[PDB]
Amino acid sequence: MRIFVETLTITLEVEPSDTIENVKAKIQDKEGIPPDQQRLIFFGQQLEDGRTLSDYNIVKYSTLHLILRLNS
Amino acid sequence: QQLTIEVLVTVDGVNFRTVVLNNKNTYRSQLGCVFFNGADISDTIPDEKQNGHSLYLADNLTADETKALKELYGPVDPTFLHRFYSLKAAVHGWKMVVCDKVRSLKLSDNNCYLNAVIMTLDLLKDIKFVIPALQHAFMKHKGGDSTDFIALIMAYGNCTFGAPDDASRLLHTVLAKAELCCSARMVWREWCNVCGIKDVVLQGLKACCYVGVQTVEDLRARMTYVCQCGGERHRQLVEHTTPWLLLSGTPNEKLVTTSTAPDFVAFNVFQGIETAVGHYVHARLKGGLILKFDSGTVSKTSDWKCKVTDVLFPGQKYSSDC
Ligand SMILES: [Cl-]
Ligand code: NA
Ligand SMILES: [Zn+2]
Repeated sequence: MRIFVETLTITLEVEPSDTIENVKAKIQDKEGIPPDQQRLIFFGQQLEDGRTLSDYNIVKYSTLHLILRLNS
Repeated sequence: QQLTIEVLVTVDGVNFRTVVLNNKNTYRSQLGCVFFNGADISDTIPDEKQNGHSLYLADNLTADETKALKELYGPVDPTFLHRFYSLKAAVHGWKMVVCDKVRSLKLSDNNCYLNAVIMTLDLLKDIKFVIPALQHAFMKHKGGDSTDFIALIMAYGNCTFGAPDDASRLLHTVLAKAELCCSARMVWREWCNVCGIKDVVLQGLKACCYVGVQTVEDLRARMTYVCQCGGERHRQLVEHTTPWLLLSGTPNEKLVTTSTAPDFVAFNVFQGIETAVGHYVHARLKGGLILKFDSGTVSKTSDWKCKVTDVLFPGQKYSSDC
């Protein structure tokens, strides 16, 4: 399953059972953004670390929006 | 040894177990990380005075304490309990002032983001927390005692004492653990030229929050993304009934004026450059004026040129055949 993360816009190959933290680690691997600094948005909802992509009904070609944690 | 004491050990204040100790080793070596009356005493040698006293245990939990910890706090990381006990002790010196029956957190140790989070939470009707410890601390906070709630919020948010942090991030991380005690619905009409039209319904609290827009005009506008088939999928709000509406965006510089009769009831402001450490301010609209709550410092203005982040609107009644 391919999804898009708008930062630019890049692409990730993921599974529906992957956790948000797992998705964040891949964004760190490809973009160098530490997971705790990432804020991932989808359908106006902030994705929490403990849940999976299935919990938010994230499907193929879904677009996640990335905001950086302020201050920090 | 030389002397023996018995202490009571808890992780929830409800269930206690007896532990026998001596004065030949520290608490940490015999029992583990322990707090006595809010203070870490792990590296002290037990004394006959503390015999019969109660201790809060932050590690070395038994199987039963681990189960009780999961029921009280939910699934947490190995450092959560020790971090929560330490934050609660560090935020003991903070002061929650009350200006004309409005609670506000005094500025201290870069805690201004917590000021905007708490005061925004105090305006949310009918929210209740699904984590029992978070709900108990919430009632305490609504009753005038905010130490537990402040500390729990920082613990769940991975916040550090003394460091500035993101108010909007923490507010939504907190709200992700709450639920609405009334009715709220949000119907999004979606359509793709290949697949067709499908309506998507959001219930409860998540129907009252959106991260990405800051006006109800932008919330109701048509959006475009990629469908599962790979083509242009569109999406638009066609029904909205809520007790209130929280919209959160990046710091967006606008002119807020009371001579235009604004529709929102409160908003948070980020002061400073986004690549630098900014200062949060909470603002409410009363008596046709802007009441700014700058961490225990109240101001009033008619106009304000500020960078809004969160915006709170009253209940929604909306229909649109799109
Ligand atoms: Cl249509
Ligand atoms: Na404590
Ligand atoms: Zn399609």
